[PDB]
Amino acid sequence: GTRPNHTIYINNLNSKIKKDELKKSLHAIFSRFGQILDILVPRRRTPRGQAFVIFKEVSSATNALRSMQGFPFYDKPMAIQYAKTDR
RNA sequence: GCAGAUCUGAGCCUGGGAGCUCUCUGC
Ligand SMILES: [Mg+2]
Ligand SMILES: [Mg+2]
Repeated sequence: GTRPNHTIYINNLNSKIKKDELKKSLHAIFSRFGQILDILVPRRRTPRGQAFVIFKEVSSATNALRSMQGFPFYDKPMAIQYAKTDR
């Protein structure tokens, strides 16, 4: 179970992309919904196509989730959820 | 300790990946 907050968690991402390019791409797509504070691509033992996007306002996160839910991104559909704990 | 680093460092856990530890670099 989750509830809305500033951050959104995205998995099922193209792991063949460089971490740098993935950040710049996510910023260009999601910044349309509002102001972004930071994008976090954590380092894991294996590439698992995970990323976080932290907006300044929750409204930006709610609209970003609904809109890009399942929308293609680098030939793969995005699975988006809310973050467990606020950032 | 903070920050970063492996489809281009590594051992585990998991076996339907929001997990643990180590190592390297900078401070
Ligand atoms: Mg597995
Ligand atoms: Mg050290």
